[PDB]
Amino acid sequence: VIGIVNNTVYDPLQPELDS
Amino acid sequence: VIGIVNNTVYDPLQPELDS
Amino acid sequence: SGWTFGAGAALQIPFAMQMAYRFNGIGVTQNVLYENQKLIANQFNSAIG
Ligand SMILES: *[C@@H]1O[C@H](CO)[C@@H](O[C@@H]2O[C@H](CO)[C@@H](O)[C@H](O)[C@H]2NC(C)=O)[C@H](O)[C@H]1NC(C)=O
Ligand SMILES: *[C@@H]1O[C@H](CO)[C@@H](O[C@@H]2O[C@H](CO)[C@@H](O)[C@H](O)[C@H]2NC(C)=O)[C@H](O)[C@H]1NC(C)=O
Ligand SMILES: *[C@@H]1O[C@H](CO)[C@@H](O[C@@H]2O[C@H](CO)[C@@H](O)[C@H](O)[C@H]2NC(C)=O)[C@H](O)[C@H]1NC(C)=O
Ligand SMILES: *[C@@H]1O[C@H](CO)[C@@H](O[C@@H]2O[C@H](CO)[C@@H](O)[C@H](O)[C@H]2NC(C)=O)[C@H](O)[C@H]1NC(C)=O
Ligand SMILES: *[C@@H]1O[C@H](CO)[C@@H](O[C@@H]2O[C@H](CO)[C@@H](O)[C@H](O)[C@H]2NC(C)=O)[C@H](O)[C@H]1NC(C)=O
Repeated sequence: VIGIVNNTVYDPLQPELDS
Repeated sequence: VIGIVNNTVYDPLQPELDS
Repeated sequence: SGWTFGAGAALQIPFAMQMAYRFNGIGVTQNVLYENQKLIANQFNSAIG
């Protein structure tokens, strides 16, 4: 992809499945 | 359903929530 | 081939799958057609008759 940007893609499950 | 086929439907959560 | 032959090369597709496409086209989930395949076919046949 031309124009792609570095950023975080949050995940709703990860903090939850830890609990 | 006429034509239905036996196969596996993968689940992304199952291996993860085990961790 | 459904509607594909109008746009380019005709790509074959089973007719019930094409009817499921078209059921999607009007806002009804395709499971409705797959579960009422025989009733729908009979209704179409009687309508043609
Ligand atoms: C969009 O175009 C601009 C130029 O108008 C690009 O900016 C240049 O980027 C190159 C390297 O990518 C630099 O060497 C130039 O000095 C930049 N020009 C200026 C004056 O900023 C920009 O990177 C392009 N971005 C996209 C998304 O295509
Ligand atoms: C996004 O981050 C990656 C690293 O995860 C960058 O890739 C690096 O690019 C720098 C500079 O070109 C190199 O010094 C590193 O060795 C690279 N690392 C890897 C793992 O590829 C990438 O350039 C970043 N992109 C943007 C647009 O910031
Ligand atoms: C599509 O139609 C073909 C027939 O052309 C079906 O193939 C037959 O399947 C039955 C199973 O009851 C066999 O007894 C026949 O011998 C098969 N015919 C041949 C020559 O292969 C096929 O099962 C049908 N599939 C669907 C999705 O309707
Ligand atoms: C899909 O698998 C099921 C089993 O989970 C099959 O149902 C079996 O069918 C065989 C042969 O008709 C019987 O011997 C078994 O007793 C049935 N078991 C159950 C639980 O129903 C089904 O036929 C398979 N379908 C396809 C298309 O392979
Ligand atoms: C939905 O409406 C259709 C009308 O086409 C019903 O189909 C008829 O059902 C009656 C009673 O079983 C039969 O006597 C007719 O011969 C059927 N017509 C056809 C063309 O098959 C269908 O049963 C209704 N289904 C529901 C969910 O009410």
